[PDB]
Amino acid sequence: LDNGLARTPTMGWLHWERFMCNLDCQEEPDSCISEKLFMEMAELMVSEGWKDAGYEYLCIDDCWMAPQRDSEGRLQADPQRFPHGIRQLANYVHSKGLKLGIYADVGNKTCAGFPGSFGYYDIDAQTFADWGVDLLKFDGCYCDSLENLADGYKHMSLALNRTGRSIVYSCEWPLYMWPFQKPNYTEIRQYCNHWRNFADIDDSWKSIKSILDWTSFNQERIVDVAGPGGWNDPDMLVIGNFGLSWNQQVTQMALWAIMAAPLFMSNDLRHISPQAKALLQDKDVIAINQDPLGKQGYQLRQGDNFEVWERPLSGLAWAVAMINRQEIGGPRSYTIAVASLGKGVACNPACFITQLLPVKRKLGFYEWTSRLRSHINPTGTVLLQLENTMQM
Amino acid sequence: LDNGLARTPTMGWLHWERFMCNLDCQEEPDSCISEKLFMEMAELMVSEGWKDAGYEYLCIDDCWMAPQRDSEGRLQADPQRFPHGIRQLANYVHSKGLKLGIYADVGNKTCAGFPGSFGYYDIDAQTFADWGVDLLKFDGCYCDSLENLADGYKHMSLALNRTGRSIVYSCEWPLYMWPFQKPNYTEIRQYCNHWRNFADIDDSWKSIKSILDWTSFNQERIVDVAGPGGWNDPDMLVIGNFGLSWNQQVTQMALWAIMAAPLFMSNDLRHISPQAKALLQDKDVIAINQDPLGKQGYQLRQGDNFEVWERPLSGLAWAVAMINRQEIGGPRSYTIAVASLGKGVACNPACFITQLLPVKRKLGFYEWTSRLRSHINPTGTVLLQLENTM
Ligand SMILES: *[C@@H]1O[C@H](CO)[C@@H](O[C@@H]2O[C@H](CO)[C@@H](O[C@@H]3O[C@H](CO)[C@@H](O)[C@H](O[C@H]4O[C@H](CO)[C@@H](O)[C@H](O)[C@@H]4O)[C@@H]3O)[C@H](O)[C@H]2NC(C)=O)[C@H](O)[C@H]1NC(C)=O
Ligand SMILES: *[C@@H]1O[C@H](CO)[C@@H](O[C@@H]2O[C@H](CO)[C@@H](O[C@@H]3O[C@H](CO)[C@@H](O)[C@H](O[C@H]4O[C@H](CO)[C@@H](O)[C@H](O)[C@@H]4O)[C@@H]3O)[C@H](O)[C@H]2NC(C)=O)[C@H](O)[C@H]1NC(C)=O
Ligand SMILES: *[C@@H]1O[C@H](CO)[C@@H](O[C@@H]2O[C@H](CO)[C@@H](O)[C@H](O)[C@H]2NC(C)=O)[C@H](O)[C@H]1NC(C)=O
Ligand SMILES: *[C@@H]1O[C@H](CO)[C@@H](O)[C@H](O)[C@H]1NC(C)=O
Ligand SMILES: *[C@@H]1O[C@H](CO)[C@@H](O)[C@H](O)[C@H]1NC(C)=O
Ligand SMILES: CN1[C@H](CO)[C@H](O)[C@H](O)[C@H]1CO
Ligand SMILES: CN1[C@H](CO)[C@H](O)[C@H](O)[C@H]1CO
Repeated sequence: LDNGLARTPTMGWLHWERFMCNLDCQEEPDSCISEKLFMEMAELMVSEGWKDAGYEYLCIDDCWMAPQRDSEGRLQADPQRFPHGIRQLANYVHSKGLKLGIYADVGNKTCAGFPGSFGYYDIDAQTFADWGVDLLKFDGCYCDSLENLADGYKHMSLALNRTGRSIVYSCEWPLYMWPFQKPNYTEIRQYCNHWRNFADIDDSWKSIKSILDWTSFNQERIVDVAGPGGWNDPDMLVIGNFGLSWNQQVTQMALWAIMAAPLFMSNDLRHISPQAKALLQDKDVIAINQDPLGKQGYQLRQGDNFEVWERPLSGLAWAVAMINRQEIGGPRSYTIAVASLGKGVACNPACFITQLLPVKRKLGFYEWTSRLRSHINPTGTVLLQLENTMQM
Repeated sequence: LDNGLARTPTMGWLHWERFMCNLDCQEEPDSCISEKLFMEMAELMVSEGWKDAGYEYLCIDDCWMAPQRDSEGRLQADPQRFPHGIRQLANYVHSKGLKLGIYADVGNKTCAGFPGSFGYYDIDAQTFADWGVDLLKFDGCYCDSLENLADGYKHMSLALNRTGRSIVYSCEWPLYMWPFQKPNYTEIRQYCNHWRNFADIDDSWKSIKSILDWTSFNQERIVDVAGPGGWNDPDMLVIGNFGLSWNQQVTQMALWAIMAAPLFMSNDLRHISPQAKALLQDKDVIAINQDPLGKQGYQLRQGDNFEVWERPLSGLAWAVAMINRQEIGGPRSYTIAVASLGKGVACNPACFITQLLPVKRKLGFYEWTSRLRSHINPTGTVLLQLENTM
């Protein structure tokens, strides 16, 4: 989408995976979807260094709406859980230096059953803009036809444009096309800043594996589509929650960097380990994800329960990720000729190699003919950065 | 098995899950299966508090053997990887106040292809006794009939007895029989100190779930046969390795205590986090596992992606575990009438309840009328101990 936005993948926080559609503020007040949750989350985004690291968008997902539109046919926030309204929330979020994301649905209802946007595309776009919304995630439930789906996504893109407000447009269009026909990603890219391709992540290594395997299986179809202004969205970061081991968290962070994924954390910033916070705030890995060239990486090799992925970076640099998919035993040795990496460009005539994950350590100069040897933990990833050089 | 051993579930360390059949001492000298690996583990078991916590059996799994028997037809350890031989390693381990476990196979080869014990059961038992072995894990590969399987497990049990040395006898008899015939656990218990029931564990939450689900599905057949001298073995503890989140590690420790499982760690004692060490050494949870009554716990309830398990303990106490199997969202609320716990006696007229996992915290007195409410992390477990006030 050519709106000047998302020139690097968008970074922020989105409530869905960790908080879902919890409406019971009486018995579960700390996890119900409420304006207080987002206000406190904004405070922590500032005070715990998230904003500084690049996480700028504080995003509301489904279940913020009142059950029905107001007298003027406009959407309203739930009166009990959002009594002060979205415009006041956005004012608060902006006063913290952050940006506010909201959610809506292309069809007659949101996936959780709340008012849908079909018939109100321009009204809803203008409403969000008046409120100060800076990002829209547009879901695909309750759409009567493929034609409705595509028309609605295009219409909402145009209607947001007409407001004159800069609004990141996050689409689930390709995901909801798969029951019927395969997506045309040139069109989607025309209308969307990023798009969900695959099933929702949950708090499990099984889910990470499913997402990565779908992505690498489909990579000839999606990798080259991505670039500044339009990204593939493999769904939220779930680091900091409950179901991933440390090595599985490292794998998610590394591979979302490789994939030029939007980085939307879905966790509870009020209750997050120092290890998870340091990984999510890792400056060198975020710099890979945010590389200005904006070319998505890919799976280079797979075999013997190993994977090698790589991503071309600005200035003849490359990121390389090695995944050990064997889920038994200990760290496994993996060796590769550096000439096989980065299309034989990364280390011609030499490269300086820095390991970034699981721990940061300089590995040194590797000439074009040399071999790189690593050990990778089960379900873990070694992430390396290669800097092309003439020196040594 | 009435040999006076395994009166509580055996506790120790077993190389297989973490170190497997790594024979490459040239390129991986610190991880290959060798005498040096077991000496290093023995030293740390003493110096890092594992033995004090109760972990006593340092166990060798498959791939210790030389490719062939010796001139006299006996098993021998690999001459390069075990240059001083098993008897000498057992001497060292005994000098640390520990016990040594070894591995053999009822069939013609071990699962990894080394010499099997079929046709050599008495020689092999006497060899192990002469070496000072304290425990035998007896695998089931390369056995061509259910009759040979059964007769081999019984024959080795008897041959061990006949040596006169006390040797814990760990069998895989049910696991290898189950595809073809339902095992008779009364008979198995007669011949074995503990027995593997289900597929090998690996370093994954998926494996833990599979083991728990098989155990609760089969619990009417296996729970009552367990007790002092004879335990169900749901396989190694893999806490401290790579594949489990903290809450999944908590779930494994809590449920292996509920199940009166043997506690064979398979990890790298040289490289283990302080938090994994503290969980594996948790005195209150080990005390539940090691409860002298030796009554195996069981699944009480399942529904809404929660499970409740409980275990009766000595002196009117009970342990209760609540598992959250929903793998999305946040800590999820579960409540249960305490009159539903411990068959209705745990908290009649009242009980004091202490949470042990994920953190220790006294919850207070609960009357017979009360309800217990808790939030359980996704894939995590809350483990409680209830003491009747009477
Ligand atoms: C509504 O839609 C219209 C188009 O459909 C959209 O305007 C388009 O997008 C951007 C607006 O920022 C324009 O692209 C810029 O064009 C100028 C003209 O030369 C360039 O100098 C700009 O380059 C800078 O920014 C780029 C990032 O966008 C960098 O890559 C670059 O290196 C420079 O730093 C940039 O290309 C584009 O020309 C228009 N197209 C039109 C007007 O036809 C508009 O923004 C949308 N409105 C809203 C509110 O979303
Ligand atoms: C070979 O097989 C035989 C037959 O199965 C086996 O003999 C059994 O040994 C056990 C333990 O040595 C005996 O059980 C003991 O019986 C005596 C009876 O005098 C009891 O005093 C023992 O009590 C122990 O536990 C008490 C609490 O329960 C404690 O006070 C104390 O710690 C006691 O040690 C215990 O119940 C069993 O009677 C015999 N059975 C027969 C038929 O002899 C033998 O051990 C096996 N040998 C080898 C080398 O495996
Ligand atoms: C399971 O095995 C046990 C022992 O092999 C059987 O129990 C024995 O049965 C005989 C005759 O019925 C008795 O004389 C023994 O005293 C029993 N031993 C014990 C320890 O109880 C049992 O019958 C077998 N069950 C099945 C279903 O085959
Ligand atoms: C996809 O859509 C774009 C824009 O409408 C169009 O130019 C392109 O030809 C389409 N691709 C196919 C295969 O139809
Ligand atoms: C071992 O091999 C012999 C020779 O083929 C065979 O007769 C015997 O049944 C085998 N034993 C087992 C337990 O498979
Ligand atoms: C079902 N919706 C949910 C809101 O109800 C989340 O936004 C999810 O990402 C989407 C499915 O893709
Ligand atoms: C295949 N063997 C392996 C040794 O080869 C491990 O002992 C495993 O526990 C058993 C199967 O249950």
